[PDB]
Amino acid sequence: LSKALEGHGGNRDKNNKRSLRRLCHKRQRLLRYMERKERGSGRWHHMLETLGLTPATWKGQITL
Amino acid sequence: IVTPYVRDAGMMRTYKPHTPGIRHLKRPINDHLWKGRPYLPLTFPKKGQSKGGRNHSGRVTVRHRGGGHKRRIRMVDFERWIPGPHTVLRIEYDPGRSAHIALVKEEATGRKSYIVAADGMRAGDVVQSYRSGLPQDLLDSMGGVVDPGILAARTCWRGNCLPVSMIPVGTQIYCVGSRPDGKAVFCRSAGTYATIISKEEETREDGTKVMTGKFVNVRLQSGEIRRVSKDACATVGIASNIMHHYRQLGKAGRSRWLNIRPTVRGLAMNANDHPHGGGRGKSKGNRHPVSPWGTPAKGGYKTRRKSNVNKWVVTPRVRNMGVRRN
RNA sequence: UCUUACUAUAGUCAGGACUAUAAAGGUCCGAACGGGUUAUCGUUGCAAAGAUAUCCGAAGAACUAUGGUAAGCGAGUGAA
RNA sequence: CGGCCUCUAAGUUUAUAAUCUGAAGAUUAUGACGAUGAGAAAACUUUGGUACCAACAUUUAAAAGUGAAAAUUGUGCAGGAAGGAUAAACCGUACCUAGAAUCUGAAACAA
RNA sequence: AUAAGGAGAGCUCAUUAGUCUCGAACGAGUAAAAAGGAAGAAGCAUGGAAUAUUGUUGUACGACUGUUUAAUUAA
RNA sequence: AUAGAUGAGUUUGGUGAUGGCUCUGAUUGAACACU
RNA sequence: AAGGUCAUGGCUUAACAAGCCAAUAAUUCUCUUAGUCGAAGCUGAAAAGGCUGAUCGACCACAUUGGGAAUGAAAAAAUCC
RNA sequence: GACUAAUUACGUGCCAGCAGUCGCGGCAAUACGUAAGAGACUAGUGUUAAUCAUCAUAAAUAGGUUUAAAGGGUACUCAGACGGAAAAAUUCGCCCAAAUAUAGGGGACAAUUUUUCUAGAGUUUUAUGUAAGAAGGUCGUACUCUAGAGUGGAGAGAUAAAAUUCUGUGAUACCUAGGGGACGGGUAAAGGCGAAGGCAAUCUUUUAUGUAAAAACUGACGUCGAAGGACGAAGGCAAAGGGAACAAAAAGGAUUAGAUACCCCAGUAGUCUUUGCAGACAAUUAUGAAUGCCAUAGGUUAGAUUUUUAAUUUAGUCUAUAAAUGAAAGUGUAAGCAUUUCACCUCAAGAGUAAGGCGGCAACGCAGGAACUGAAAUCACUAGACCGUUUCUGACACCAGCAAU
RNA sequence: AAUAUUUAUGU
Ligand SMILES: [K+]
Ligand SMILES: [K+]
Ligand SMILES: [K+]
Ligand SMILES: [K+]
Ligand SMILES: [K+]
Ligand SMILES: [K+]
Ligand SMILES: [K+]
Ligand SMILES: [K+]
Ligand SMILES: [K+]
Ligand SMILES: [Mg+2]
Ligand SMILES: [Mg+2]
Ligand SMILES: [Mg+2]
Ligand SMILES: [Mg+2]
Ligand SMILES: [Mg+2]
Ligand SMILES: [Mg+2]
Ligand SMILES: [Mg+2]
Ligand SMILES: [Mg+2]
Ligand SMILES: [Mg+2]
Ligand SMILES: [Mg+2]
Ligand SMILES: [Mg+2]
Ligand SMILES: [Mg+2]
Ligand SMILES: [Mg+2]
Ligand SMILES: [Mg+2]
Ligand SMILES: [Mg+2]
Ligand SMILES: [Mg+2]
Ligand SMILES: [Mg+2]
Ligand SMILES: [Mg+2]
Ligand SMILES: [Mg+2]
Ligand SMILES: [Mg+2]
Ligand SMILES: [Mg+2]
Ligand SMILES: [Mg+2]
Ligand SMILES: [Mg+2]
Ligand SMILES: [Mg+2]
Ligand SMILES: [Mg+2]
Ligand SMILES: [Mg+2]
Ligand SMILES: [Mg+2]
Ligand SMILES: [Mg+2]
Ligand SMILES: [Mg+2]
Ligand SMILES: [Mg+2]
Ligand SMILES: [Mg+2]
Ligand SMILES: [Mg+2]
Ligand SMILES: [Mg+2]
Ligand SMILES: [Mg+2]
Ligand SMILES: [Mg+2]
Ligand SMILES: [Mg+2]
Ligand SMILES: [Mg+2]
Ligand SMILES: [Mg+2]
Ligand SMILES: [Mg+2]
Ligand SMILES: [Mg+2]
Ligand SMILES: [Mg+2]
Ligand SMILES: [Mg+2]
Ligand SMILES: [Mg+2]
Ligand SMILES: [Mg+2]
Ligand SMILES: [Mg+2]
Ligand SMILES: [Mg+2]
Ligand SMILES: [Mg+2]
Ligand SMILES: [Mg+2]
Ligand SMILES: [Mg+2]
Ligand SMILES: [Mg+2]
Ligand SMILES: [Mg+2]
Ligand SMILES: [Mg+2]
Ligand SMILES: [Mg+2]
Ligand SMILES: [Mg+2]
Ligand SMILES: [Mg+2]
Ligand SMILES: [Mg+2]
Ligand SMILES: [Mg+2]
Ligand SMILES: [Mg+2]
Ligand SMILES: [Mg+2]
Repeated sequence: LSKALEGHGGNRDKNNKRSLRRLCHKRQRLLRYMERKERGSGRWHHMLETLGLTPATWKGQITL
Repeated sequence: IVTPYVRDAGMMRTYKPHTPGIRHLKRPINDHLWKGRPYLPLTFPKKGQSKGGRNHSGRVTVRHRGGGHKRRIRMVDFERWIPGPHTVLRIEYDPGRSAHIALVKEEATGRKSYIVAADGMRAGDVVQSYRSGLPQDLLDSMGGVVDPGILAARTCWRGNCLPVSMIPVGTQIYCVGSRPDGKAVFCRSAGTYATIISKEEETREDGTKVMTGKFVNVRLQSGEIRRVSKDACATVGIASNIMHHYRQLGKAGRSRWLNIRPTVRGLAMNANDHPHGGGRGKSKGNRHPVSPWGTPAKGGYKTRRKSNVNKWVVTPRVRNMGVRRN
């Protein structure tokens, strides 16, 4: 979706601007829970480095 | 964040108003233009007293001219007789012309030439002129004398020069000629173009029209639908630099660089130098607007010689009649 | 050979400052240079347009040099 | 070390041809002439950005600095000549440069 | 807008990271350039002589830089 | 501290609501008027 | 690490580290108003009631306004400069 | 006078005056001014000002926001409030229980934390269905322009009727051949889709939720949400395009007592494309979102199951009811019983106005008083009356005829 | 079955 809102005329798609914001927020609620539950287990670090999920994706407030 | 010195908004360029003479300066953005010098052997200097508005007698025959920047004339090819592909090398800026010129190169021989660039024409484009006849491959591919639909699909491309008869109706052209073997004379200015209105043709019993007459009608930039020769040349597209007329010079000194000298009003003169001069204070003298030699400057007076009737006009221009447009 | 305009070929503009630029500005302060705001003097003057002070422009629509062109029935040139 | 000499600009032309024109003449082309520009070598000598030599800036004769010359690179638009090439004649050479005897201002003129 | 309005300035001197000099890392030096501080001295006075001619406010007119009656009107 | 919890007049042709105003209770470091 | 202290605390100092508080106003700023509190006074059936901040007691500030220091066990003055 | 215990007579006549509220006085006033009587308090009595209570009338105890003051345009979401099952550790919160209680006891509940569970919330299994959205292209019906030396040869169009207007430079009407713009007929329904705004021709490309059935998986990961940010109809500003049609404005013709207007001939911004600004709506279900729960019936939408004929069933939507609720109208998948959370309201009018401030190019938007003046504003219903309201019923009311003025 | 002139005032 982020790749589609950047293509030709992607800016005109102002209705799906909420869909991208709803996916990043739905993922923020799963990373915030998985962090305290997994207690930094090896299964939790494998997801971060593989998917490249930095703290900016769940720690603060995602403003889009 | 700080505002940049050069401010791009749309297709025009404006600058920081750090001086009163640069506040109203507006330029069209043409960054694809060649930044070097022109092809010297295709140019020659523009000097002499003619630059000041004088004729061979030495007296001013064109007022408000002189003192501009040194220039060189570019030998643009307005006929385009040589056939074969031509590779656009670069789009250059021509001071003695509103539109841009394109340095093309004949792949067959390698000779270079100048042509009025179209809107969107960039370096690398391959233009071709089918004015000297169609090449053997194109005729053989159809296998027949000509096909109007097939031809237009392989030759009606931007920058291609064709006889107006070969270009379909409704197409935009910008180098329209008049005579069968004459150069381009109409719509050569920046942003100008012409449309093909009608063609003197007839159906060939197979739905394929064939030219029957010797002329074709075209609507010019001024809105005049006149008659033009069947073999007259035309270039497909629109003249480049469409945002020319939106420019603003901003200061008086720029007009002086363009070889334009101050224009003194008639009211500012005395009763001996102009029909409008004289009177204490600002006064028009109850005299209808005229030129310094008595030519009506307003009201609809036409300066075209009466005896010189335009026998090529199908629909004359629309006269605004002095009514405000906006 | 003055002067106005144009034209060709050339030349000149200490230093400093601001501005987006190393260089993009009819930018700023100020010499040369170019102007001639105000006052005084002078008025058979040093001078048939000068002197002193003060003031304005000073990278520009700038200034300057050597040539060239356009003037006298109709008006040449003219930011008038 | 300039001129003379070669080349050409702006222009000029009772040169030639053609054309226009009450006469005088005018126009176009070519030629000739025309600097305020361009001209080999020497402390011995005889193609078009693969570009160009307008403005502005920068860099460059290796101890450093400074001022030129020429060139290098780049910037801005206002877009920036022409042509030719590549055993010592003739002419100029004295003085004056405007506060102290010389140029223009009627003059030995506070310009 | 260099708005306005203020501060500083010369001479002697403590002090010195580097550069430079000298002697033998270090030491010394301003008969090296600079930096430097709430230091100090003298006089009425240290932008010491000369050079750069006020500040602010309200209006009319013309946007502005420019141009004009050479030699009474520069607007 | 186990007796302590209350209403009334007024909107509408009229009814029922909503909602303010005023009255009924107690009081003042009070003032004024008649005493 | 050392001193200081009955003891504790950068309380103090040296040398390192770049933390600590806050994120919805921590912090700071301007304006309006006010002495604070108590079954102390008045009031309600009552509410961690409401109002007042007289006489009573406790606390704070002031002594024409502003700017300050010392003496003394202690400023806690209608003092003093 | 009534509230509020207590009466007559005379005088005055919307005058003079009374008045806390409603009010009284216009020639026979229990309301004003006298006289008398009566009711009541008393060295006090009234009035004015103020405070508490009245007032649940700023409602923590303890309110309310469909139609009466009051639900934000929207829901993603930081902070912050609230939120499962079965055990355990710590606090010793809570309770005995105080006196701001030393030290203890009790363990249901509460707080931080730990281990397990699957009913909440999610993920996978291409669902089906579907006008959410966006990109690049196209289709068609009509319209419009041009052309044919078209046929035809004097009318056409407009309106209640007309006029302005079009037409002999050949219109309207009937054709042929090209060009150009925006629009979206049927299907179509109480239908569906998105957070809302809103979304209806078509092909391809692209995009997040949601729904049904089965299993599987994670194992409370949830709901609400100030602000910030994002989205947000039409109209509008700005720039560049487009321009057939419609149409503010401006102008003309009618109508009319007058007619800016309603009607008509025409017509510019603008509607459309692209890029920004703007953020206000009867942005509505006049009803915030979410969770738990309560009895039936008849339709309808997309699925599932079945002896698929017809019956069960999940998630929506719409009518009519029960209990109940409501001022009533009505609602009854909620306007009921409860709960969570955010926003908002506190008599009318002044006023969503002023001033300062913030945002914007502007238009305007956000936020937001006080003074002066009032005792009323306001909602639903009831019965009438009225309607250039519908349908009936009587009348020389009308039509018709005769006679008359 | 898609018709459409004009109708102000009442201490
Ligand atoms: K200056
Ligand atoms: K002649
Ligand atoms: K001199
Ligand atoms: K002058
Ligand atoms: K709403
Ligand atoms: K315990
Ligand atoms: K588990
Ligand atoms: K209820
Ligand atoms: K106001
Ligand atoms: Mg769109
Ligand atoms: Mg002109
Ligand atoms: Mg002009
Ligand atoms: Mg003029
Ligand atoms: Mg004059
Ligand atoms: Mg005259
Ligand atoms: Mg006059
Ligand atoms: Mg200047
Ligand atoms: Mg004299
Ligand atoms: Mg100046
Ligand atoms: Mg020569
Ligand atoms: Mg020379
Ligand atoms: Mg002399
Ligand atoms: Mg002299
Ligand atoms: Mg002294
Ligand atoms: Mg001026
Ligand atoms: Mg000036
Ligand atoms: Mg003069
Ligand atoms: Mg003067
Ligand atoms: Mg009523
Ligand atoms: Mg006070
Ligand atoms: Mg007190
Ligand atoms: Mg009674
Ligand atoms: Mg009385
Ligand atoms: Mg009443
Ligand atoms: Mg009485
Ligand atoms: Mg007593
Ligand atoms: Mg809002
Ligand atoms: Mg609203
Ligand atoms: Mg316990
Ligand atoms: Mg399981
Ligand atoms: Mg589930
Ligand atoms: Mg599907
Ligand atoms: Mg005909
Ligand atoms: Mg016709
Ligand atoms: Mg189309
Ligand atoms: Mg809607
Ligand atoms: Mg449809
Ligand atoms: Mg849905
Ligand atoms: Mg939520
Ligand atoms: Mg918000
Ligand atoms: Mg809009
Ligand atoms: Mg718009
Ligand atoms: Mg526009
Ligand atoms: Mg109008
Ligand atoms: Mg009208
Ligand atoms: Mg219309
Ligand atoms: Mg926006
Ligand atoms: Mg909400
Ligand atoms: Mg149903
Ligand atoms: Mg529906
Ligand atoms: Mg119902
Ligand atoms: Mg109000
Ligand atoms: Mg305001
Ligand atoms: Mg508001
Ligand atoms: Mg009724
Ligand atoms: Mg009768
Ligand atoms: Mg009758
Ligand atoms: Mg009335």
